[PDB]
Amino acid sequence: GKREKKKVERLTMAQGKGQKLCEIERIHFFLSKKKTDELRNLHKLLYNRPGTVSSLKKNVGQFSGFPFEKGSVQYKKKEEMLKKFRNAMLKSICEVLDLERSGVNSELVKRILNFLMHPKP
Amino acid sequence: ARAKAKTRSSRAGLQFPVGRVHRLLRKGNYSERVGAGAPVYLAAVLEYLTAEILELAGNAARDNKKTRIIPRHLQLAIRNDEELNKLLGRVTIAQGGVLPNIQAVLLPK
Amino acid sequence: ARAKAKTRSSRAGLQFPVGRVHRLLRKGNYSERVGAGAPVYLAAVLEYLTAEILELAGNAARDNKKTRIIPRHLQLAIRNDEELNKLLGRVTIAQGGVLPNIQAVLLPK
Amino acid sequence: HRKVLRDNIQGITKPAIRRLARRGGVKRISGLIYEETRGVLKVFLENVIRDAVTYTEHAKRKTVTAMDVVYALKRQGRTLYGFGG
Amino acid sequence: KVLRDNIQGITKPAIRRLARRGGVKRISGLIYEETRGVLKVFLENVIRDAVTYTEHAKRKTVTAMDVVYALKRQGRTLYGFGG
Amino acid sequence: KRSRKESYSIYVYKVLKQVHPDTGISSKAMGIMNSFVNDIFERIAGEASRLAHYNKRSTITSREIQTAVRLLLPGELAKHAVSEGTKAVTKYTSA
Amino acid sequence: KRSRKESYSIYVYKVLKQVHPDTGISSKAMGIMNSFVNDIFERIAGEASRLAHYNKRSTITSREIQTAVRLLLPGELAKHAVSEGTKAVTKYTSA
Amino acid sequence: PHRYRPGTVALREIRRYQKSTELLIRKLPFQRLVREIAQDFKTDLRFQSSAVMALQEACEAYLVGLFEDTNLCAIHAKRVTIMPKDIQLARRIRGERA
Amino acid sequence: PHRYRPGTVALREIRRYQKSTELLIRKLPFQRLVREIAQDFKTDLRFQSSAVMALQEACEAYLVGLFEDTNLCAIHAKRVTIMPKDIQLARRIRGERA
DNA sequence: ATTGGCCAGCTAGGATCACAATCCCGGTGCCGAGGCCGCTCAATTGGTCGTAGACAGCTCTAGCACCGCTTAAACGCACGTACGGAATCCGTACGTGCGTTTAAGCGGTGCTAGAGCTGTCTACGACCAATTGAGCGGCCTCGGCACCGGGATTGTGATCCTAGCTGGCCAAT
DNA sequence: ATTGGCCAGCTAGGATCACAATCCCGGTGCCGAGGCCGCTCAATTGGTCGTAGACAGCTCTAGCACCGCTTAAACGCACGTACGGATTCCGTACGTGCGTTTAAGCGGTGCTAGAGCTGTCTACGACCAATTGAGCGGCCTCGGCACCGGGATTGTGATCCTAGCTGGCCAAT
Repeated sequence: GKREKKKVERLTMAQGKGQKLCEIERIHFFLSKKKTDELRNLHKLLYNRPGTVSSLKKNVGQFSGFPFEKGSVQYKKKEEMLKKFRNAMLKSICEVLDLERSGVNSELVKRILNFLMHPKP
Repeated sequence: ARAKAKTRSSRAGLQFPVGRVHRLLRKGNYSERVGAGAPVYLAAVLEYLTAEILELAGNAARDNKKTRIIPRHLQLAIRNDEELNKLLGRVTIAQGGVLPNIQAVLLPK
Repeated sequence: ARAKAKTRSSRAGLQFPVGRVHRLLRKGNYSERVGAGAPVYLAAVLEYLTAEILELAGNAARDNKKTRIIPRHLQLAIRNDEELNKLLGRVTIAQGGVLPNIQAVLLPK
Repeated sequence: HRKVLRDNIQGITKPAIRRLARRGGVKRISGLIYEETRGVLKVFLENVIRDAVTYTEHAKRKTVTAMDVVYALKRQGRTLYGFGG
Repeated sequence: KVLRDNIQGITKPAIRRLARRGGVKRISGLIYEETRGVLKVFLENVIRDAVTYTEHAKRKTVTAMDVVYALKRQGRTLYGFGG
Repeated sequence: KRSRKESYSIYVYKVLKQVHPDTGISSKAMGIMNSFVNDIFERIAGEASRLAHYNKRSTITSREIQTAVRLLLPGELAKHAVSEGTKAVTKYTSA
Repeated sequence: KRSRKESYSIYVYKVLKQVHPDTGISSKAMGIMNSFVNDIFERIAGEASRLAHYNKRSTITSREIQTAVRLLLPGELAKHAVSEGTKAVTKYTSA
Repeated sequence: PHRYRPGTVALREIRRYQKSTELLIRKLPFQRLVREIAQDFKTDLRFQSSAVMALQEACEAYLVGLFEDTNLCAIHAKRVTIMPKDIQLARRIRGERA
Repeated sequence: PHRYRPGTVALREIRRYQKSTELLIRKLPFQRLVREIAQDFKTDLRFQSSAVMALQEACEAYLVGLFEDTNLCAIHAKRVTIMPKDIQLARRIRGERA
C-alpha cells in the first residue's frame, strides 16, 4: 500500500478570627499616618513574603488575623520572622498595631504574634 | 528478424529511463561492471521518491487552492513530512522560504 | 641492460610508498586513468600531514615527559591545534578521551 | 541458545552517566536526566546498529565485524579512528 | 576597481527581515555587527571553494554550478541551479 | 544545433500526471526536481560503489542498490522503496 | 601463509624517526595513524574523482590532487602541503 | 491617534515574511559584497548572474536557520531578545566556530 | 569529622575523568545492551568483540560531546544543573531530532 | 458650633467604537507551461567472448556459553546546603512611527572578454612480460612504563582570635 | 522624661590547624615495541599503442559598464513601553558520605558455528555493429495567476460607562 503521512515533531520552548486592620480604627490610623514603605516588614510577617509596594497598603489593611492557633507550626514560622527581626523594627510593629512599646526580644516576638493571631480593638 | 524495439523501461513498467540510469552508472566509474538489474532497481527507486514528493507537494497546492506546483509547495511538502525532512534535512531549496513557525512563547496572551 | 631498480619513492624523496598509492587509486576506480604525478603528489601530501600530526603529538609527549606516543597524545595534539581540529572535527579517536576544559563559571571563587 | 535480553538498558547505570557527564565537564546533574539520556543513547545505538547490520546482511556474513561498525559510523558522519577503518 | 567596505550593504533592516523570517521577535542592536561578521565568514568559505573550482577549470567566470558544488562540499546542498 | 544538456524533466512530468492529473508544475519546480533526482541518484550510486569496493567486489547488482537504499532512506521510505524496486526488477526479469 | 592485509605502519614509523629519533609509538597509535592516513587519502582521492567528472575530464593529474588539497585542508595546511607536493613532483620529474 | 503596542507589528511582520519567499536582501548590494569578497582570492573575476543568485539563496538560508537556532537558545534562557552571546552559542553547538 | 562542601569533589572528579581515557561504561552491560538492540534487526547475531569495543568508543564519544554542548547551553541560561530541556535543545540545534 | 452623609472627583474593569489589517470575491491582462514537429543520437537488439562470482568443500579461529572467587562498584538512605526559580523593582534600550534622504531596480545601449565549440597532434598512460627486492609474519629480546611505598606539598574544611555592633541598666541631662 | 556609656554577648573576617588529595622520587618486572630473516608478491623496467587532452582558432553569449527615472527602502530622530537583569527569598533537590548488595571483571574450559580460503564453472556483462524511435529544441498558444479594486470580516487599540473609594460642603451633630 501507500505510506502513511507521518507529521514532523519540532522542539518548541489572610482573614482569620480577628477584626480587619482597616476596621481596627487605631491600626487604620497608624497605617494611614506612616509612609507605605514602613509596612513591608509587617506584610513579610503576615504572608511569609512581602508583595508589591503598590498593593502593600491594601495587603496589610485587609488582614484580619491568622486562621491558626498559638504554639502550632505556622505560629513557630511567625516566631522565625519575628526572631530574625530587630528590636527597633519590632517596637515599630508594636506601635502601628497599637501594642505597648516595651519588652525583651522574645516578649516582642510572643506579644506581637499573640495579637496577630486575634487582632481586635 | 528483429524484434520490435521496446525500451527496457517498458519491460520494467517505469517512467524514469532505465537506460539513462545505466549509462550514467557506467559513465560515473562507480565500478568496472554494472549488473543488468541495478539500473532497473535504481530507476524504480528514484521514480518512487519523485512520485512521493510530487504527491505531497500537489496536495499542499490544493491546500493553497493553487493548481501548479512552485518551490514553496515542495518546501512545505518536504518539511511537513518527517521521513523526507530526515532525508533532505541538509538541503536548502532555492525560493522555498520557510515553514511557518512562531514559537509559542513569542505570542502575546 | 637493466637499470638498478629504485622505487619511485626514492625518485620523489618520500617515506610514503608512491606505488602503493598508485595501486590503490587504480583499484578504487576513481577514474579510468590515473596520471603518473598524481600518486607522487598524493603520497607527498599524506606524508606531510602524518609528519605534522606526529610532530605535534611527540611534542605533547615530551610535555607529559612520556617518551612514547599513545592515543591521548594524538587527541591533545589535534584538538590543541586549530587547523587540524578543523580538519578532524568530526572524528572520534578511540582511547583519546577529552581535552581538559572546565568552564570558567563552574570554578568556585 | 536464543534468549531475549529485554529491559537491559537500565544497565547503563546512573553512576556511569554521572562519569560520562563529568568527562563532559558537567558539575551538577538533575536526577531526572538519566532516563532521558538512556533514551537518547538507545536512539543513537538503534541507528548505528541498523546501518552495521545492514552492511553485514549485504556481505552475507552473520557476524557484524568491527569493520561494519566503523563504516556505519562513517555514514553517520562520525568517523572512528583505531579499528582498521 | 577596488570595491571596499561593502559589507555595510547588508543593511540593518535586511538583517531585521531575515530575523523575522527566522521567527525572531526582538533583536538587540549588537546583533548586526555579529551577523555581518558571521556572514562574511560564511561567504569567505563558499567563495574560496567556488573560486578554487573555477581556477582548476581555468575558466574565469565563477559559475552557478561552482557555487552549488562548493555548498555540496560544505553539506549545504542547493537545489534549483542545475545540480 | 549545439551541445544539448540532459535533464530528467519529462519523466518527472509523466510521474506527476500519474499522481495529480489536474496539476501542473512550474519550470523552477522542475529545476528543483532535476537537482533532487540527480542528488538522490548520486547518493545511491556512490553508496553502491563504496559498498562494492568494501567487499572487494567489482559489480553493482540489485543487491548493492537495495542495500544502499536501506542505508540512505529512513524507515517507511526504505521499506516501500525496496518493495517497489523488487517488484519492478521482478517484472523486468519475467519478460 | 594466509591473506595478508596491507597497512601503512612501516612508513609512519619511518616518518616518525625523521621527526623524533628518540620517540617510539604504540601499536594502538599506529592503528589510529593507519585509519587516519586512509581517511585523508580517501577524502582527497574522492574529491579528485568528483572534480574530474565535474570537468567531463577522465584523468587525475597533479592539478586535480592540488585542487582537492586546497579544498580540503584549511589554510596553513593547504599552503604548506601544496608547496611540498609541488617540490616532490618537481624532483620526481627532474630524474 | 493609533499606535501598535510594541511587539504587535513585529508578529504581523513575522507572519508576513514567513508566508513569503522573495529575497530578503537587496540584490545589488549583496552582489557588490560578493565581488568585494572575491577580490581577495582572484583579481578581475566575473560572476554569472545565476552564480550570485545561488550564493544569495545559500546565504539567506544559512542566516535564517542560524536565527531559528538562535531564537531557540534565547527562549531557552527565558529571554526574547536574541543577543550575540546566543548566536555565538548556536554556532559553537552546530560546530561552526569563531 | 570531614565533609567536602558540595561541588568540590565534583570538580576533583572532573579533573580526574578528563585526565583519564579508560572506558567510562562497564563493558559487559553495554555488550548485553548492544545485543538487546540488535535482536530487533536480526535474530541470533554474533558480534566480534572488537565490534562491540568500537561501538562503545563511538557511543561514549557521542554522549561526551553531547554533554559538552548541553553544559554550554546550561551555563548560557546562567544555570549549572543540566536538565533534559538542555539536552533536547542541544540535539535540536545539532540537527539531531526527537 | 463642627463635621459625617451627599455629591463630585478619581480610578479600574467591562463594554463599546473606530478603524485598519486581513480576507474574499470578481475581473484582466500577462507570459510561462505545455503541446507539436522534425531532426538527431543514445537506447536497443543480436551475437560473441572472456571472466569473475555463486557455489561446495574444506580448515580452524574466534565467538559463545558456563563456572567460581574477588573485589569494586552500584545501591539505598540520611542529612543538609547550594541551587533554581518565583517574586520583585529599577533603568533603558529597543521598538514604532514620522519625515526626510538614498540608491535599488528597471530598462536600454554599447562594448568585448572569454565561454564553448571544433580540429590537430601528440605526450602520456594502459598494457604485457620479465625482473626483483620491499614488505610481511614469525621469533626474539629488553627497555618504557604502570605500579607502589614512602615522603613532600597543596587544597580544603574546621577552628580560634580580633574586631565592631547591640541591649538593659546606671549616670547625666 | 531623655541621652550616652558599660558589661556581656554576639557576629565577620583573617588567621591557624588538621587532614586528604595530589604530586613527586625512585625501585621493580613485564610485556609490547622494536629489530632481524626469508620469502613472496607487488613494485619496477622496458617497449608498444592510441587516445585523452593540450593548444589554437572561431563564434557569439553574456558579463560588464554606464545613464537616467522612479520610488520604496533606508536612514535619523523622538518617544515610551516592555523588557533584561539585578535583587531577595524560599523550598527542596541535588550532592555527599555511610553501609550494604551485586554482578563486573578475570581466568579457565569446552563447544562449534561460521569466517575465511580455494576450485569449478558458467551465467552474466562487456564489447561491437546495425537499428531507430525516444528525446531535445523551436516555436505557438492560451489558461493560471499576480494584481487591482470594492466589499466584508476580524483584530487591535482607543474610548466610554459604571462601580468603587476619597475629599469637600451643608446639615447634622
